[PDB]
Amino acid sequence: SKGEELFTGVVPILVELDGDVNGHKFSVRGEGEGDATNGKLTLKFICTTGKLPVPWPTLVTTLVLCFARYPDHMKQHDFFKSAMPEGYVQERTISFKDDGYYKTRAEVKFEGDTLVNRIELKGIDFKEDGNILGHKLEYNFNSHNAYITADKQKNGIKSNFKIRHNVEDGSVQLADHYQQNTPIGDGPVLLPDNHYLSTQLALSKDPNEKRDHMVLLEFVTAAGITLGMD
Repeated sequence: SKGEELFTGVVPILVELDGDVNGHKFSVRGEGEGDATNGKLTLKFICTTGKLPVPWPTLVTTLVLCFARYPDHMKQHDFFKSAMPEGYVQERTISFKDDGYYKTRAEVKFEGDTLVNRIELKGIDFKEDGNILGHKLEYNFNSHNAYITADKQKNGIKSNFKIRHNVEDGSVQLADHYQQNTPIGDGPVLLPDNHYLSTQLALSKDPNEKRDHMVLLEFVTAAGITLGMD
């Protein structure tokens, strides 16, 4: 359980994603750093294939929970850091209500000194004039709490949560997330108790950037476990 020692300082991050939504292929590369002591993520993502065929906020959850800030009375429930440096596989099914769904498989692991998140995404059954392919979502992201439960029969964790995307007309697009995480190596991992992760986000643009891009600042903090007289 010596994986949390790798996140004591600032760790560079590399994010690479290859996507295909209704045949529209695209690639996204992101770079930055994570500060798990504060639960802070600072990243800049670039669509290297030109124009992103999906809204940037719909990829936020796909584009490194090992940088969450776990309180001292909850370090024994940090599965993500315990699986490092070998890392873990993160698979998700994101079903957009009245629209298509994403299928993602990611490998979050250490490659040298850089935390790397390499993802393969596939989107199926999307409407060409819907909120996704039609670019009808606002460029923002609300605060959310993601409940984490343990999966002993898979030696990992699972989680299901609903992301509420703001639509430009005033409505809300629901994105039902179903997540599974399993370690890559064979070492011991910490199987947590029931808790949740609190996440806040700020999206912005780089004024000196001409490519399609997203500047991201994110805070992730763990909670839900009563401290007590500890």
